[PDB]
Amino acid sequence: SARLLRAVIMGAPGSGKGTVSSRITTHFELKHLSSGDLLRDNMLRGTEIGVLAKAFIDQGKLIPDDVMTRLALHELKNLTQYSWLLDGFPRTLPQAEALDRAYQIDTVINLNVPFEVIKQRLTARWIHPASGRVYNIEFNPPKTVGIDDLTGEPLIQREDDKPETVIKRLKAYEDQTKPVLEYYQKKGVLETFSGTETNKIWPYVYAFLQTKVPQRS
Ligand SMILES: Nc1nc2c(ncn2[C@@H]2O[C@H](COP(=O)(O)OP(=O)(O)OP(=O)(O)OP(=O)(O)OP(=O)(O)OC[C@H]3O[C@@H](n4cnc5c(N)ncnc54)[C@H](O)[C@@H]3O)[C@@H](O)[C@H]2O)c(=O)[nH]1
Ligand SMILES: [Mg+2]
Repeated sequence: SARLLRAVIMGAPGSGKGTVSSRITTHFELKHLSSGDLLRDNMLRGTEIGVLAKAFIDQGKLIPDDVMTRLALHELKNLTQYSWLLDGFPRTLPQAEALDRAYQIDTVINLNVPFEVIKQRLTARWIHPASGRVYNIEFNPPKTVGIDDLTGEPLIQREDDKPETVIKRLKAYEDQTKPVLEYYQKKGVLETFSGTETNKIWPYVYAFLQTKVPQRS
């Protein structure tokens, strides 16, 4: 690939962005950058950013743009040499306009999944905090319940996956992030995939990406 790919994946919370991203990075030559993993890492490390982020995350509110754009642009500049997949940034118009001043996004993958469906999924979500690996009791279950397959350490549930917080996160997405979908639609780069199951969507995402980025061994 002479030109490195710059891809974004977007969708309402629980639509499967991180799940699809793990499949993409498994099959395609690109690096996955997750804002949420990055924020949850900053909370473990106790950074300035990590401390102030906790209050927003735990209430289902978007972290201020100034903080998030600086964090994301800084991380991206470490990845000039790779094709990358941005997962969870941008979430607002200022975040999307800033990203554009730095990079030319090739393609924005939009997962359109029912709110009722997604609401139920986040109820059953479990994660391994150190690695960020994601599990569900129905769809991607561990071999033992509540225990990561490898470290054997407790898998946990995000504090933001409580039903009251899920409602708040969905409304924030509707109010602040959907305008970003329209921004990328008018720029000619939005590719939307609708479904209720990741496994019914993945074939189309897979075929679509074959047309944009090399495959991985
Ligand atoms: N039954 C079934 N299950 C399936 C299926 N497919 C997948 N699943 C399962 O469904 C569950 C959800 O799948 P997932 O892949 O992990 O979902 P996802 O779409 O990535 O959801 P989230 O992580 O919740 O995205 P979201 O936008 O809320 O979070 P995040 O970036 O973490 O942001 C979190 C907070 O951090 C801050 N934040 C994060 N980014 C910010 C930004 N750019 N600006 C400002 N703030 C930002 C904000 O406060 C935000 O609320 C998993 O258990 C998975 O196993 C299926 O087909 N069937
Ligand atoms: Mg995620």
